[PDB]
Amino acid sequence: FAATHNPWASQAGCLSDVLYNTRHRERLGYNSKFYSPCAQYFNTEEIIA
Amino acid sequence: TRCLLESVYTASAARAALQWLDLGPHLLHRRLETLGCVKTVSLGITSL
Amino acid sequence: QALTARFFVPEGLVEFEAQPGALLIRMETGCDSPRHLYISLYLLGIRASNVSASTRCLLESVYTASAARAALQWLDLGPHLLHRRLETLGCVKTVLLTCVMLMIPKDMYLTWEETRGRLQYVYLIIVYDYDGPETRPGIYVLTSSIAHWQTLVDVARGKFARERCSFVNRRITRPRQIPLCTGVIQKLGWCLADDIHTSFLVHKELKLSVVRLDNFSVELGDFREFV
Amino acid sequence: DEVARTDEWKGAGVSRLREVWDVQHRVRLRVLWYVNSFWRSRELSYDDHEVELYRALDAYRARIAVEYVLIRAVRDEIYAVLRRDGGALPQRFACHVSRNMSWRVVWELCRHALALWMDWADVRSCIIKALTPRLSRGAAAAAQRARRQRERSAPKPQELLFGPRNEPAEQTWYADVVRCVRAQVDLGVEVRAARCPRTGLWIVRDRRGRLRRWLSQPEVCVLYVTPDLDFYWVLPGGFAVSSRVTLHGLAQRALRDRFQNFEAVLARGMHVEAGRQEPETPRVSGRRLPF
Amino acid sequence: EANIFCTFDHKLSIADVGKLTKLVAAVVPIPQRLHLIKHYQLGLHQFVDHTRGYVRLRGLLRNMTLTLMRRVEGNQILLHVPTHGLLYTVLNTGPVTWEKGDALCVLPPLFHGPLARENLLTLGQWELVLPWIVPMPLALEINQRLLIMGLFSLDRSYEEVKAAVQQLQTITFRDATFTIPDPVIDQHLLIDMKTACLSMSMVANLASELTMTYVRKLALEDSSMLLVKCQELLMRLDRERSVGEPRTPARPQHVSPDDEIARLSALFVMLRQLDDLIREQVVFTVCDVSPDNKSATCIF
Amino acid sequence: ANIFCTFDHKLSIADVGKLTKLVAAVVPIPQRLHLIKHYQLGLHQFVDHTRGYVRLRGLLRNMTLTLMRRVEGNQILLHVPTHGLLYTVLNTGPVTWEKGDALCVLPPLFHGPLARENLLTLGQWELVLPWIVPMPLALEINQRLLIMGLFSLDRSYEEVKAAVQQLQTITFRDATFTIPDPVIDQHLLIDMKTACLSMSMVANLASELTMTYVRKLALEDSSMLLVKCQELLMRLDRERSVGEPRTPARPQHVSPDDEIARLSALFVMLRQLDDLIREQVVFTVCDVSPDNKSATCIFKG
Amino acid sequence: METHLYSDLAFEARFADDEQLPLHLVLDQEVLSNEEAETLRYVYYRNVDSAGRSTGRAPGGDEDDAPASDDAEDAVGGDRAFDRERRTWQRACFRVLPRPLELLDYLRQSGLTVTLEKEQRVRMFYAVFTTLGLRCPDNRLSGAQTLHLRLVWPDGSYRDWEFLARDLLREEMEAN
Repeated sequence: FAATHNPWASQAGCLSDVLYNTRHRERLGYNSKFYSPCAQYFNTEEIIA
Repeated sequence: TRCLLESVYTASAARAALQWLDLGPHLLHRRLETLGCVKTVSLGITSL
Repeated sequence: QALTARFFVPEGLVEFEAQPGALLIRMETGCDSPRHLYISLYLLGIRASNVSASTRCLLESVYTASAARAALQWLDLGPHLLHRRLETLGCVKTVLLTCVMLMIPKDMYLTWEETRGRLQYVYLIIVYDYDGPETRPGIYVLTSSIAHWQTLVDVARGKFARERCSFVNRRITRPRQIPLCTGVIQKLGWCLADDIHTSFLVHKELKLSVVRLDNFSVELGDFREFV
Repeated sequence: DEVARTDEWKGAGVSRLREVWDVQHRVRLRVLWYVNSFWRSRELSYDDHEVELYRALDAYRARIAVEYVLIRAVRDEIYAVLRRDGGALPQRFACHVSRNMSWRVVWELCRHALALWMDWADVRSCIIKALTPRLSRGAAAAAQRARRQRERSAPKPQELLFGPRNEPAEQTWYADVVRCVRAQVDLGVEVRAARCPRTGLWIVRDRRGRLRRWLSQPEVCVLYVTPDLDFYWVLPGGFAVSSRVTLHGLAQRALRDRFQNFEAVLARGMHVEAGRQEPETPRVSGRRLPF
Repeated sequence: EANIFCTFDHKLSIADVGKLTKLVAAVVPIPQRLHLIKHYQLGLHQFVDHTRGYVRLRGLLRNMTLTLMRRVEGNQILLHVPTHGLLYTVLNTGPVTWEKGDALCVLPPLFHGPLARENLLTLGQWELVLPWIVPMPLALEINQRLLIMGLFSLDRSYEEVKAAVQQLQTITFRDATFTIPDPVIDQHLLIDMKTACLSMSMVANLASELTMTYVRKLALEDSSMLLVKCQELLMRLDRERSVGEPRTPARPQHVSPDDEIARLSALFVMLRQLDDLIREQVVFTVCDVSPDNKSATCIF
Repeated sequence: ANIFCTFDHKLSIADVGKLTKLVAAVVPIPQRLHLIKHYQLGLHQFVDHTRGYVRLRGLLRNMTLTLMRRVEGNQILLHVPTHGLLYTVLNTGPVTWEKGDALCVLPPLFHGPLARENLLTLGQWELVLPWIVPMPLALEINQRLLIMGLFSLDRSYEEVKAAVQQLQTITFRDATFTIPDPVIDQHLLIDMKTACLSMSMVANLASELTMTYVRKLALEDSSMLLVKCQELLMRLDRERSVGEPRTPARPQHVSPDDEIARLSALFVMLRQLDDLIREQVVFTVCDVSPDNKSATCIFKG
Repeated sequence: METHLYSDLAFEARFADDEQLPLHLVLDQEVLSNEEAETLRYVYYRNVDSAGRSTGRAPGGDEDDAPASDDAEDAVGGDRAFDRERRTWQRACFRVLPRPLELLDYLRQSGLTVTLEKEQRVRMFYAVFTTLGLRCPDNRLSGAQTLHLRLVWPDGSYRDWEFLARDLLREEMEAN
């Protein structure tokens, strides 16, 4: 119940949500062939779907 | 009709092909090459 | 299907009342020993201001009785207090009489349409004028094709603007006199468009211009007041 | 029983009724003087000193004079820019020419035309209808929108691949048409404007869509003004005096209250929702019943 | 008289009769109360008009007659008007939940937001639009909200009323969001505002002098949360009225029980006159609700 | 359409005999089930110390009422009434009836009386029955208890004590009652408090909003009625501000979020009064039994 | 006629606020067209001092006296000049009688006591009734004030007439 154990990761538009959310990653421009193990936790626009 | 059929072709490959069309110095006729008309689809994860 | 109501009526009100098309209304009298009297609506006609003075003279010359006298006294006590006293019971079937739970005078009957609607509800409307000495209660009986109550109140305001400004004139001129409402809408049932016949009536060797309503289905309505 | 105010106001009536006039003697309307107004009981004082009425006349003179001195500013702007280039104006408008034709007479017609336009200016002219939509709030908002829009950097391929897409087709100009052979000028011309694909010159058209053909007529002359308040003055042959309209010599509040586009309040007949299709106007009838 | 026969100029295919056969015990409006009726005046399609007024549709619908849809058999409809009093069953398609205990009203339908625009009947150009059956608190809520929209928005430019009605048109009622499509002002809406202003003027006039200062007394006595909100509202209205200090009240002189009875009875009359603008009379009183919230049994 | 209502508790045959005298009377039930426990029967589930009368009227407004028909060895055969059909209702109300009266149903005021419902009770359950009162007495007693609620704040003086002493004593045809005061232990009950504060604040917002709104509509087409409305409000202002300080400076400009909140607040505070404003009629009588012990009444609603 | 009573009552109501005396006006075919009169939405008015340019702006001058600098972004003072101009105008009450009449005879059809020094029979084709209010700042009023008048139609166009207040009060105010 203590919210947001990382302020730099849990927030929408944080450092992680621009480094590991794929919608931010392709807008930054990233190589899609490389695997990101964090990406499954950060495609939250797909998680809500 | 342009804004119509652009709205259906929103894909990462389609816009890449659109950039490759107008990127180079060549005109289209020195670049393009027909294959004919298509008869059957495969509709897979890649299409055949 | 009919709901029966048997009545012990004295002989001081049997004038103009042997016909079936009669409506008895239980009004709370000023005297407490009967506590109420079953007045006729034709006695509400003679008190009213909208009617003709010829029919008023007819109603005087047909109701020289102490019962109608005292009933006129007990309705003449409260200025515009009639809706806090008057309470209907339904139409007479046959006269000591029976009543269900239709004739009408020509002058108090009115319409705001061309009476070509097939189904037509009937309503009673009192209005309280204040540009007279104290209060002119105008009685009205209205057949109309409208069915929803509130738009009937809006078209009544559209037709009774004189009564509304007279009401607010009474409010702004006499502060110690507090009036309740301009009047009361209350439905009684509905008829078809065909049974309304403007005809004649002869009762107690006396002449009358009547409007008869044959297929009158009766439904009691509440005294829904309106300004 | 207190008499309500409407009764003795009705029985009070009117003392007198007279007509008045406007300043320019164009409008006559009648005033009504009820004896039962509280203005009668307010016993208020009155004085009219001469320097106060003189200040009123000078303020009214400036309030009239704003658009006329704007027209004069436009005229000596034309004079300064024809003195600036030396008098050799280029072409901005797409229409062919003929070499074997004396241009001295169409130059003289241009001089006579700008003269006749100076004689026949109006508070309702081309530039006034041009700058009236500039006074709106949406004009400032769209000015900010265009200033961020045209001054936007070249896009990276990332938004070309994944970003949403981008979208200023034709202009809505106003014009004065001065016809010298009939000595008739024109004040309000609505005209659509566009650019040719082959050349950068302008093409003018009717607001329906018809091509405007007065540029071929040699005796006529035209003045174009743009929604961003640029300025063209075209004699036949498509050659155009080109400048901007100067208004820094005019005060802000005088131009702002003398004429201004008006934003409407909600009344009977319009939607509470903005931009919905409007139904029929109320239109009280002298032909039907009032009902 | 009771059973009302309608027809169709066009043939129905199997799809049309299939989507008609799931419309049994749905209430449709009929304007005429006649026997041999026709399908173009059936429903609200002849009366629906965008950019014309929701309040016009509301007034004509509350003036329209209502009937129940039962037993199509191919180019026949068999509308049956419900008698007054007897228990009937209803089947609503309006995306609003119901309750076994409340009452109902009938309103012109709003757009829910998915924007389906297919009420499972269309004959050429002609379509069927069904009036929404709405539980009583949502009905009086949308009535009072369109009344505030009509009462507030006069003599205002578009931006301030737009900022008002972007949050005023939305209503969240039992996990469902609704918006009013056509709030456009009407002459009929003007006569509603007329009755509204006359009624609130009359309750301003003949109210007692102690009730005009009662909330000041309860403010000086007790502090509660709704009382704190009431003091906030009343003192903000006072400082919008007068920057002076509102004085404390003393022993009221004119105490008279018959006076309070008379003036508050006339006050109750005038509050009835004001409330009957928005308080619509009921049309259905629920005996039972189906668990899928599609059908119900209502006593009227 | 009959309801069965059983008792979990032991009942004597003498309890049946003191039960069967209430043979045809109204009971409230909260919602219609085919079989219902007796703990939902009657207003005993709602009545307590700190709710008050207006809660009972509001929850009685939507409580479905049911005539009693028969008593069995353990269960009670209830019969729900229908619209327009006649029935037989016994006058357990404290006021006699006459022919042609209009009857409403209101909660009783003698909670825990000397009769104790003629001693019909149970372990932590007393069966309480609502009064069936004629409509004019119902509306005037509602007004009487409301103006009792207004003077309940200012009970310091003694002439207000004499006025409320007049207010307790009611008058009717061979009927007199001492109406119980809603203020108890020098404080009002919460329902009367919110009802009266909402009524007074509706009067306040009306008196301070009607001028700007009659102006807002009077910029349109005008009539005599809005003129006399404005004149009436001028009479109120000229009899109202005779001691208040001059120049209060009411502005014609006011931000929209104020007045939309004002209008919605006025509407919700009048909206919470219509349980006591409207008196929804439920019965009228077509014939009264002698000694007014019962009456053949026709159901409304 | 009906706006005159209400506007008299309302300017008596608001006289503590703005100190505007009411001014009942009638207009005819000599000012506006019948097509302009049959659909005239509303009328605006603004009292302008001989030295003060409004009553909605600040009295001792205003910051809008600095000239417009031919700027693209904020055209003329931005939107602050615009809603200041929306504040500087005021709406008046308003009625239209489209069928022709004669105000002597027509005001005799209404219950008023038409008491004029001489019956100049004036005829008009359509009578539009309004009432403005001109602002004496204190109780004292100056004659060199002027009063403007907008007439606004549903298309959005407007017609602008103004006149200085002494011409309304040449023989009326010197009579007192």
